[PDB]
Amino acid sequence: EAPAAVVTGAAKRIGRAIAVKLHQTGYRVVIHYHNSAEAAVSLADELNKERSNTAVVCQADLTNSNVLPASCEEIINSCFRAFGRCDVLVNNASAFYPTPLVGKTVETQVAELIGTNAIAPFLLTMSFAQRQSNLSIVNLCDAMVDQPCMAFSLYNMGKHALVGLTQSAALELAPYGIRVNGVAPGVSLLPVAMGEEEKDKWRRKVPLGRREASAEQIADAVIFLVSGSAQYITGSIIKVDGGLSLVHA
Amino acid sequence: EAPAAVVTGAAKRIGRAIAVKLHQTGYRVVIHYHNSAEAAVSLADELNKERSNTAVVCQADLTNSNVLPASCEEIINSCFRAFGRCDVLVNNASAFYPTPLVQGKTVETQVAELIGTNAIAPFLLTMSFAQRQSNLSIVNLCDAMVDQPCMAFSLYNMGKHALVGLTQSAALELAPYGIRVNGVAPGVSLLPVAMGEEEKDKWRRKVPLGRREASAEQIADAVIFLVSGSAQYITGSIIKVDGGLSLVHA
Amino acid sequence: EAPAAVVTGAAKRIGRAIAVKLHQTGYRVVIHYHNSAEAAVSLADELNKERSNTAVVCQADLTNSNVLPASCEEIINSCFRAFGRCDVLVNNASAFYPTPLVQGKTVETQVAELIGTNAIAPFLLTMSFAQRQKSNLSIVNLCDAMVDQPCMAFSLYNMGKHALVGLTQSAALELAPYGIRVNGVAPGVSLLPVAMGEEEKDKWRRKVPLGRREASAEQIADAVIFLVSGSAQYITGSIIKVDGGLSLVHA
Amino acid sequence: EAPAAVVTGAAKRIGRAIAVKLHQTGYRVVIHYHNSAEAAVSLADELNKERSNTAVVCQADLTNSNVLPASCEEIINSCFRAFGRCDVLVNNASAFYPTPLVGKTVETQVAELIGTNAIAPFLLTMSFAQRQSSNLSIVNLCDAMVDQPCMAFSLYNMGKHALVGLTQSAALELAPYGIRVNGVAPGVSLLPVAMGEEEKDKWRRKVPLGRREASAEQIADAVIFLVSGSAQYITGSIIKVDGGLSLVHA
Ligand SMILES: NC(=O)C1=CN([C@@H]2O[C@H](COP(=O)(O)OP(=O)(O)OC[C@H]3O[C@@H](n4cnc5c(N)ncnc54)[C@H](OP(=O)(O)O)[C@@H]3O)[C@@H](O)[C@H]2O)C=CC1
Ligand SMILES: NC(=O)C1=CN([C@@H]2O[C@H](COP(=O)(O)OP(=O)(O)OC[C@H]3O[C@@H](n4cnc5c(N)ncnc54)[C@H](OP(=O)(O)O)[C@@H]3O)[C@@H](O)[C@H]2O)C=CC1
Ligand SMILES: NC(=O)C1=CN([C@@H]2O[C@H](COP(=O)(O)OP(=O)(O)OC[C@H]3O[C@@H](n4cnc5c(N)ncnc54)[C@H](OP(=O)(O)O)[C@@H]3O)[C@@H](O)[C@H]2O)C=CC1
Ligand SMILES: NC(=O)C1=CN([C@@H]2O[C@H](COP(=O)(O)OP(=O)(O)OC[C@H]3O[C@@H](n4cnc5c(N)ncnc54)[C@H](OP(=O)(O)O)[C@@H]3O)[C@@H](O)[C@H]2O)C=CC1
Ligand SMILES: Nc1nc2ccc(C(=O)NCCc3ccc(Cl)cc3)cc2s1
Ligand SMILES: Nc1nc2ccc(C(=O)NCCc3ccc(Cl)cc3)cc2s1
Ligand SMILES: Nc1nc2ccc(C(=O)NCCc3ccc(Cl)cc3)cc2s1
Ligand SMILES: [Cl-]
Repeated sequence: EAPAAVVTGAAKRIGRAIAVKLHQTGYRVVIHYHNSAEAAVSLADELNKERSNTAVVCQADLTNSNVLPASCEEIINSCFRAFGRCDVLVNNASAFYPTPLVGKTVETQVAELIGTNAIAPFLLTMSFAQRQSNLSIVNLCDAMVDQPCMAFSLYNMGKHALVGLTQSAALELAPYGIRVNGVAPGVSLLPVAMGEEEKDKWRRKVPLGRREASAEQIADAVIFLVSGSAQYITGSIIKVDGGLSLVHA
Repeated sequence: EAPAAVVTGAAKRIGRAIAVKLHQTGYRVVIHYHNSAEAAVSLADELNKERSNTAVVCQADLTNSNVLPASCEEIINSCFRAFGRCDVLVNNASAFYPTPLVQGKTVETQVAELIGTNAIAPFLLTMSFAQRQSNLSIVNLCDAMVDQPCMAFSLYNMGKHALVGLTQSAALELAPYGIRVNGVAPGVSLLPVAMGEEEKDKWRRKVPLGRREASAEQIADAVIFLVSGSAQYITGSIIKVDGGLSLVHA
Repeated sequence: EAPAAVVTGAAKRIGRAIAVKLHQTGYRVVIHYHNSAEAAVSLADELNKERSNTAVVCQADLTNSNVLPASCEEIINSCFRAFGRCDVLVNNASAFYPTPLVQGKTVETQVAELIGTNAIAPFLLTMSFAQRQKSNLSIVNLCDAMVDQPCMAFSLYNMGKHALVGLTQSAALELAPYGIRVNGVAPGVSLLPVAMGEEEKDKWRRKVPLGRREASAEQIADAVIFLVSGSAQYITGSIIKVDGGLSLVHA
Repeated sequence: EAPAAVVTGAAKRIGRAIAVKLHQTGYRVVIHYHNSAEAAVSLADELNKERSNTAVVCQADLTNSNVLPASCEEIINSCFRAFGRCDVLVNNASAFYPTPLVGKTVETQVAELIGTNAIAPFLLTMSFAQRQSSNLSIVNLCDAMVDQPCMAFSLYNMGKHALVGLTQSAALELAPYGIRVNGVAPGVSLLPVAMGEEEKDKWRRKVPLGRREASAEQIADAVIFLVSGSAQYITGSIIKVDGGLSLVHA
C-alpha cells in the first residue's frame, strides 16, 4: 500500500506545495485546513484526479483551548480511517501577526499564536505516536527565531517552543523509530497584498539571489527529511533561507 | 529611595535565595507565591525585621487561563502599591514534571501549568512591567539543558525554549525604553524534594566543576550581576550557571 | 556534459562513500588522497571501469604550511585539467587525535595537522574553487555534530571543526552573490576508528537514540548528495546534523 | 598576598580597561604588549603609583610561529616570577582585518588571524594550567556577531569560532583542576581608529540599547564578574555584551 501523510494548513501556500510534493512522491494525503474549505477541496479533487482515492480533507481550528486535544486526535484519526495508516505528520499550520508588549484580546493572541505554533504540534505528535516503515514528523520552524521581527514576541515564543518540541520528541520517539525534524524558512511566500516595493525590501536582504524562497523550495527540504535518504537524521532543523539568517543589521 | 523588585515563586529554594540577595543589595521586594503561604510570610518577616517596610507577599496562580493576565497585572500592581515603583522583575516560578508523549492531570492542565508558568506568565508579567514604566531590568530563569532535554519532559522543555524566545524578543523591543532583559540558565541546582540519594549523587557526578549541584546562592549571584550597574550594556544575554554540565556528551 | 566534483580524503571511509555516490549520480570525480595511494587508485579504477575517463586521483598533504595554498590551488586545477570544470567541492579530509591541555608529535605539528586539515585547507580550497570559476555550484564541509559537547582532551580538533562552521557561514555569505552555495553535514558517530576495539565501539553505539548504531558511510553521503542537488537550490549556510539524535542526549 | 592576573594586549583599548579594573579589584597584573611598550609602561606606572609593585609589563609577539609556544610559556612565567602565582588569564589580544575569498601573504594572515586569535589562547591555556582554596579562571574575548559575520572576514570569523571551541573544550578539561574557562563577547565597542566617523555612526544607530557602542569599561565589567567569587559555578559560559546588536535582523 502507499504511505499516508497529514499536512496541517495544507490548503494554500507552503502547506499546499508540501501536500502536492508528497502526493507526487506517492503519498496519500490528508489536507487539513481551518477556513480555506474551497481551496482545500479543489486541491483534493486535483490530486484525486491524478490518482483516485489518494486525498481527503479535514477541518479543524488549531487555537489553544480545552477541546484542542480532541481536535488533534481527530486529525490523526482521519488519516487512519481514510488510509489505514499514518506514516508522516507535517506540522505546517501557523498564525503570524505582531503582539506589541507596550483587535483581539491578549488571551486570544496567546491561544492563537501559542496554540497553532506549539501546542497543536505537540498534541498532534502525541496522537501520531500513540496510534503507531519510515515514520517521521516534520515541523515548520523559522530561520529568524534568534533575530526576531520587532513586536512579535508571542509568535517568536511559539516558534522557539516548536524547536524544543522537535528536539524533545526526536529524543523520546527515536526508540519507536519515529524521526522528528524541522524545516526553517527565512523569507518565503510574501503576503499577496503586501506592496511590491515592500516585498523588494525583504527580497534585497537575501544573499542567495535576492529573492524569497518559493513554496516548492521549502517543500523540497520536507521531501528529503521524510525520505529514505534521511533515515539517520532526527532532531535536525534544516534552514532554507538563502543565507538570510547570516546577515547582520 | 530604594528600588523595588518582584520575584516570582520566591517562598522557597532559588526564588528565595534571589529575593534574599536582592534585599541584601538594597532592594525592596515583592515575594510572589502560589501555595507556600507559611514560607512566604516567614521570609517577609525576616526581611522586614532587617529593614522595616521593605518586603511584602503576593499570592497568585501562574497557570495559563483567561484570567492569567489580570493575575500578572496584579503582581506588578502590588509592587507599585507597596513601594511606589518597580525596577526589577525576576521570572523564577516554574512547574516541572514529566509529560510523556506515549502514555492524575489532564493534558490540558499539563499544558496550562507547564506553558503557563514557564512562558506565558513571564510574557504577561513583562507586558505589565513595561506598561507601568533608573536601571530597569528583567531576569528570566531559563535552563542550561534545554538542547539536551530530560526524556519525557517535552512540555517543560517547550516552555523553557519559549522563555528564551521571550528573553530575546523583549530585549529587542524594550531596549528603546531602557529596560534590559536577560536570562540565567541553571544546570543542576537544588535537586527536587522527592528524590533518592543514590539518584542525587548520580546527577552530582555528571557535573565537571566540582561534581556537585549549584547552591541557590550561586544562581542568585548571576541574577544580582544582571540587574546591577555592571551589566548596563548587557541585554538579550543568557548566562549559563551549570558547572560545565551542558558541555558533557552522552 | 557531466559536472565534476573534488572530494578530499576520498580513498576510504566516508570520503569514498561520497565520491562513489556523486559518481553514481553522474559526476566526474577527483579522488584526493594523502597516504592512501593504493586505495585511491583502486577506487578510480573501479569508477573508470564503470564509465571511462570519469575519475582521477590527486595526492596532497593538507597539513598547514607556507605551501598549503599552492597544494590546494593544485587540487582544484586537477579538476579543471581532467574535466574542464569544477562544480562541487567536498571538504572531507580530516586529522583526528587527542591534544591534552595538561600534558610523539610536537605541538607545532599538532596545530598544523588538526587546524590545517580541518579548517585552513577548507578555506584555501574554497578560495581556489571560487577564484577558478570562469549550473549548480556548491561546497559541502564535513563538520561534527558533537562540537558543543566535545570529547575530553580534543581541544585542537574541536577548535578546527568550530572554525569550519565559521568558514561555512562566512563563505556562504560571501559567495552567495556568485551563486556558490556552501553548506555542512555534521555526523555524530559514523564509521568508528579502525584501531578501536569492538567493546569500545558498542559503548558508543549504545548512546545513539535512533537505532543504537553508528551512521553508515552511505547515510552521511546521502545528505551530501541532497545539498549539492537541485532540491537544495535555496539552501546556503546550513549544517545538517546526521547523528541519530546523539547530540540531544545529556550526560 | 593578593591574586595575580595576566591580560594579553593590555596596552590599549579593551585590554587596558580590563587590566585597570582587575587592579582596582585588588589584582596584581601583567600587562602584555607586542608593539605598544610606551603605553604598557605608562599604564604600569599609573598602577604602581596606586599600589607599590603591583604591575609589570611583558613583551611578546603572539603571531603563530615555531616560537609562539615559547612566547606563551614566557607570558605565564613572568606572572609566576613577578607575583609568585597566576590566578587569572585574560585572552584579550586579537588581530582584525578582512581576508576576501575572491600586502600580507595568506599564511601571514593565517598566522595573525588564526595565530593570535585562537592558537595563542590555546597555548597560554596550556601553560597556565600546566603551572598549577584558589579561584582560578580564564576569560576569552570572543565576538557576539560570530554567527552574522562581516562580509569578507572569513579568517577572522574562523579564528573567533575556534576560540568558542577552545572555551568549551578547556572548560570541560580543566574543570577537574578547579580552573574555570569563560568568554565575553562584545558587539560594537571602541570602533577601529582608521574607520570613518560617519561609518561609526552607521553602526552606533543599529544598537537597540542606546544607539551607541560599548565602552571598554563595560566589557571589563563582565570580565570582572567572571573572575569573581560571584561566578564560582560558571564555566564554559560566554556572556554577550553587545547592547542587543546580535538580535537585530537584516
Ligand atoms: N512564508 C514565510 O516566509 C515563512 C514561513 N514560515 C513557516 O512556514 C509555515 C508555512 O508558511 P505559510 O504558508 O507562509 O503560512 P500561512 O501564514 O500562509 O499559514 C498557513 C495556514 O495556517 C493555517 N492556520 C492559521 N491559523 C490557524 C488556526 N488557528 N487553526 C488552524 N489553522 C490555522 C491557515 O489555514 P486556513 O487558510 O485553512 O485557515 C493557513 O492557510 C508556517 O509554519 C510558518 O510559520 C517561517 C518563516 C517564514
Ligand atoms: N533546581 C534546578 O536544578 C534548576 C532549576 N531551573 C530553573 O530555575 C528556577 C528556580 O528553580 P527551583 O527553585 O528549583 O524551582 P521550584 O521547582 O522549587 O519552583 C519554584 C516555585 O515556582 C512556583 N510555582 C509552581 N507552579 C506554580 C503555579 N502554577 N503558579 C505559581 N507559582 C508556581 C512554586 O511556588 P509555591 O511554592 O508558592 O507554590 C515553587 O516554589 C525555575 O524557573 C527553574 O525552571 C533550571 C534548571 C535547573
Ligand atoms: N567518522 C566519524 O564517526 C565522524 C566523522 N566526522 C567527519 O566526517 C569526515 C569523514 O570522516 P572519516 O571518513 O571517518 O575520516 P578519516 O578520519 O577516515 O579521515 C579521512 C581522510 O582524511 C585524510 N587526511 C588526514 N590527514 C590528512 C592530511 N594531513 N593531509 C591530507 N589528507 C589527510 C586521509 O587521507 P589518506 O587516507 O589518503 O591519508 C583520510 O583517509 C571528517 O571530516 C570527520 O571529521 C565527524 C564526526 C564523526
Ligand atoms: N573592538 C570591538 O568593538 C570588538 C572587540 N572584540 C574583541 O575584543 C578584544 C579586544 O578588542 P580591541 O581592544 O578592539 O582589540 P585591538 O584590535 O585594538 O587589539 C588589542 C591588542 O591586541 C594586540 N595584538 C594584535 N595583534 C597582535 C599580535 N600579532 N601579537 C601580539 N599582540 C597583538 C595589540 O597589542 P600591541 O598594541 O601591544 O601591539 C593590541 O593593542 C579582541 O579579542 C577582539 O576581537 C570583538 C568584537 C568587537
Ligand atoms: N505563518 C507565517 N509565519 C511567518 C513567519 C515569517 C514570515 C515572514 O518572514 N514574512 C515576510 C517578512 C515580514 C516580516 C515582518 C512583517 Cl511585519 C512582514 C513581513 C511570514 C510568515 S507567515
Ligand atoms: N522548577 C524546576 N525546574 C527544573 C529544571 C531542571 C531541574 C533539574 O535538572 N533537576 C535535576 C535533574 C532531575 C530531573 C528530573 C527529576 Cl524528576 C529529578 C531531577 C529541576 C528543576 S525544578
Ligand atoms: N576524522 C575523523 N573525525 C572524527 C570525528 C569524530 C569521530 C567520532 O566521534 N568517533 C567516535 C567517538 C570516538 C571517541 C574517541 C575516539 Cl579515540 C575515537 C572515536 C571520529 C572521527 S574520525
Ligand atoms: Cl604564504
